[PDB]
Amino acid sequence: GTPWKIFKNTAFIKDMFNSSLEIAKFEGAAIRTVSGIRGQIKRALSKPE
Amino acid sequence: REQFNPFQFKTNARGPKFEVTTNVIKGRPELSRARSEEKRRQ
Amino acid sequence: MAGERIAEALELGMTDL
Amino acid sequence: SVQAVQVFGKKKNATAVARCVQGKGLIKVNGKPLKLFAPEILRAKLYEPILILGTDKFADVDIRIRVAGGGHTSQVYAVRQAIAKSIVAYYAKYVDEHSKNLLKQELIQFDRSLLVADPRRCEPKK
Amino acid sequence: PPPALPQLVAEQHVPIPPNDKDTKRLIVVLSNASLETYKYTLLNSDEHIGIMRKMNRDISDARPDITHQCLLTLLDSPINKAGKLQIYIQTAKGVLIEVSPTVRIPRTFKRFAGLMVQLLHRLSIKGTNTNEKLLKVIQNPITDHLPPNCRKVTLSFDAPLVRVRDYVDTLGPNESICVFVGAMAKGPDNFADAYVDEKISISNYSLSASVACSKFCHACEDAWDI
Amino acid sequence: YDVLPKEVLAEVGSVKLFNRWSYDDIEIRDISLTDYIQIRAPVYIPHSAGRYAVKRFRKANCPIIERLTNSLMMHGRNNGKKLMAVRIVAHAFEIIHLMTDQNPIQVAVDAIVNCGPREDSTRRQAVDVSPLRRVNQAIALLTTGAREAAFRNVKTIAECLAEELINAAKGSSNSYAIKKKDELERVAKSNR
Amino acid sequence: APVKFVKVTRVLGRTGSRGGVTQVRVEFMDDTTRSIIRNVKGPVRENDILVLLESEREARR
Amino acid sequence: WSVQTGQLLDRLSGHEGPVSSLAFAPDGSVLVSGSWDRTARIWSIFSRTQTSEPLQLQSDVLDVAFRPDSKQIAISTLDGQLTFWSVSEAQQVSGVDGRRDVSGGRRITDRRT
Amino acid sequence: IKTYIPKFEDDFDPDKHYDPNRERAELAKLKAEHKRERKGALRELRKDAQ
Amino acid sequence: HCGEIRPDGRVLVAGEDTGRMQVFDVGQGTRAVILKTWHIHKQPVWVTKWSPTELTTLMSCSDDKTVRLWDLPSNDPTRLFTGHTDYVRCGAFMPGSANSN
Amino acid sequence: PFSTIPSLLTFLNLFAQRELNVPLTCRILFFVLKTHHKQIVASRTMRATLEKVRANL
RNA sequence: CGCGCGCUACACUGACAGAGCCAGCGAGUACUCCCUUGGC
Repeated sequence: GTPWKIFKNTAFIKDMFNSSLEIAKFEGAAIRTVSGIRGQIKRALSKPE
Repeated sequence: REQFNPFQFKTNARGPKFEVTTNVIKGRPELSRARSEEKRRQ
Repeated sequence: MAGERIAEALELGMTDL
Repeated sequence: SVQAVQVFGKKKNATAVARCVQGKGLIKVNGKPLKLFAPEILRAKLYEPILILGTDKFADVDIRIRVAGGGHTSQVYAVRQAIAKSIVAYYAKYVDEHSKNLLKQELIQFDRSLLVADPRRCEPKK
Repeated sequence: PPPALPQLVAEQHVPIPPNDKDTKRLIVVLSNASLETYKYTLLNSDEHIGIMRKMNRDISDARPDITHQCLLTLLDSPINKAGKLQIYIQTAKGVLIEVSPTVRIPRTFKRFAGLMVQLLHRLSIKGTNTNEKLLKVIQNPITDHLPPNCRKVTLSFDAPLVRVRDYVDTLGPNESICVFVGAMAKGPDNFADAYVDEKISISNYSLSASVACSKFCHACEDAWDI
Repeated sequence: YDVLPKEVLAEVGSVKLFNRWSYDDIEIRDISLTDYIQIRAPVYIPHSAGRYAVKRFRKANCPIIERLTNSLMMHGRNNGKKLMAVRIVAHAFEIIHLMTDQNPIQVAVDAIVNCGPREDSTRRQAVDVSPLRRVNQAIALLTTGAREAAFRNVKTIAECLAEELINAAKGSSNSYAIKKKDELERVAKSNR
Repeated sequence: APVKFVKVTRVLGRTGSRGGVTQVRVEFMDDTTRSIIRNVKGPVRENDILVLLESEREARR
Repeated sequence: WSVQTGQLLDRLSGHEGPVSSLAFAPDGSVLVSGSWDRTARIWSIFSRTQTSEPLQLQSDVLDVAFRPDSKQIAISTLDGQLTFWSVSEAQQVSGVDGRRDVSGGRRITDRRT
Repeated sequence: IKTYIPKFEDDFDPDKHYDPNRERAELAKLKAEHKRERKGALRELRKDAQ
Repeated sequence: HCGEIRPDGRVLVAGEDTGRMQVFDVGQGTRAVILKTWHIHKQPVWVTKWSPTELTTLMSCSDDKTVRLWDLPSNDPTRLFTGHTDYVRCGAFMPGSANSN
Repeated sequence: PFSTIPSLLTFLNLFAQRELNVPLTCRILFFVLKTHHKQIVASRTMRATLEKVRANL
């Protein structure tokens, strides 16, 4: 992926998918950015496709 | 038992927005979850 | 209803007297 | 040494500081004139304890005022309570105790909140 | 006194603006109406004679024709042409309709009925050439739309007889008047007890609301020189 | 003087409402309302943020023009701006003085005394009223009629309340408040 | 059509009143002995002046 | 507590600290408590819907007393002041100091004047 | 008074959209169908992956 | 047709050729706050004047035959005189302490 | 109400002569005195009834 | 397609222009609105 905006603990991600259909396949899932941060894909984002 | 366990299901509190006469349960969430579970399994 | 109760009770008693 | 008293003033989140020292009658809020400081329609409300005291009480002093925090109603209220509590404390420390009791009796007799930080509290009906 | 300079042109006879409560004027509310919907046409005795005969509850109530002809009387009466008439409708679901002066209702009952169903759902009817609101559905109680100084009257049968001319001269100078009429076919006169000043009777015979308001408005047009 | 503009210097003597109008020689016509018209304690501007609403009957003990202005700010976008509301009061008293050659408080107390109703019905049974509900229904009618004539008006709400109040003092039928209060009285007599 | 000044002497205990209206005890301002009970809606306390039209009738529940 | 039942009617509350003084109104309706909450608490009890009311003080409370003409209530605060408040219009009809008016001292074991 | 004409539809129903220009009428129809369709497929995928 | 300010010195009154008259207040700059108006003459009002004694009443000659008296409170003229026959176009009050009305 | 007061007072007279529930009758008598005293001292016809019930009591 | 929970539009509660005047949460070597014509 690539991070778009970064609040403290949650975060948006930019250039990874195209469609929130694909994300709604990818719900609740596991995501491990390089450094060592385990984390959870929660939910699709609305306006940027 | 149907009437007195009414949180088996979901109902609008308003009634109809317009009253038409021409001649209440609008759904069953538990049954939908059940049958969707069955299909998704099978 | 108790005040008007004893009130019209008194009234009927007056009629009987 | 020099005639000086210093007195606060309280609201929700307005708060005001005022310094009463000897003078000939100048009055400024933050350094600007009193007739300049308010939303100008509440200027009468600020003028109030002056109009109960009579200016000759204010004739011998000079007050700087600080205000900060909060909106307009808040600010003007802080200015008036600082005015009142400051002039009472100045009379307390520097003229007759009977005159302090005079201003306190008169001003309180008018309006209660001109001397007490009665805080907006949180006690609804329980 | 001056001779009150003549009118070298004719006058337009503006209707009454909605914010004016000053003047004497005449309003009528067609209360106790029966305009129900079926599917999408209103519920009548035309074809629904059979379905209300099957379900066995007062086919003689499904009578929007009464309303149609009575509003025809009211809209076509010259008090509306000069602009001294104003109409509300009230129905047993509790619904209020403002009927304005500056409208023609189709004389055709079926176009009228479809107009009424469209009114009952959209809750407004706009003009074609003009953007103004013509038929507009509004809310209870009618007291909010009724001016204060009026004689809040209804017509009945067992009430005594006064003359309508006598009553319209009895009326106050600034004081407008509305009339509450129960436009049902058959039924008791309890429909406006919560609003009525006094029930009157105009004639010895039993009457329709149309001839009621018609004779009434003609007498008021006499007493107000129309 | 220290810093007091020339006009305040002029009215250094006694308390004037808006520093323009005195409370001194103002009679109370209604001996009933002699309590619930608070005219004893002077106020320099009714923008006095005090808690006259907690316990029983303290909308009474606060002075009346505060009640007026609080009632005036009773509708949607008119829910915050108490300063705008006292601005209406200042403007309108300027109006009614230039319209009446009189004291505006005298006009106001005459208006509320004259427009207090005495009896009305409940869901219909006709009964008598209480003095607080009198003054409240009075000031409410004044405010609502003012806004009703100022609804889509070109005349502003300030002049509308001004005209409503002077008509209320005059007692003629030209006021909505009088028309309504008389309707309440006549329907009270009607049911009886 | 005269008008009667009156005053509340005492508010009453257990009328069983429908709605916020209250039955109250009033004594006249003129004929101060003549004291009856009548009907008053709205908030009311003891000992305060009122103004009425119809005095002869006694108010019921 | 209630003298016939003897069991606990009710805890009241609204006090930043212990209640130093207690007084009742002779009519039977109104309570006052006074406490180092910097509060004078008028307790509206024997209507149905109970309430409190604060008289905020610039100081702390040591004692409260009443007028038999039950409109008036007075407070002794430890800075010395005494205060009479109108009890309905819960507002200060008057206040006065008492420091020098009781300043009688030099108790032994004190190195003060 | 110049009386006015009640603008309305003869065969009225709550369930047909009424637009003079057929182009924007069908455009609104296709838009609404695409919207409810996308919600439906989102529903399907979410329940599946859960 | 005639602007006239009350001798107090803050309010003007004037009459147009439509027969209406306006009355409105002004401070000491650009203030134009409309107080009241009247359109009852139905005919050009030529002259109007405040009373030099009362703060409330005025006169107005309208061009028809009518001369009339008004008080600022109501919405009706207090009095009305006729008698003239052709265009009446001037008029005023009577100065004097004894010259009351 | 005071229209009902004379009927009540006459019944108090009946109980006074036909003595039954003495403290009840006395208490209710005193109570109606204290809620209506000025009307009582102002009235005329009650004076005879009060004299009679007074003798009886 | 149905539904409520929010959000937005709806005209005197006007606009536009100038002038004048007051806050609380706020600090991880950390936060960016895209995607593209040309040229270096």
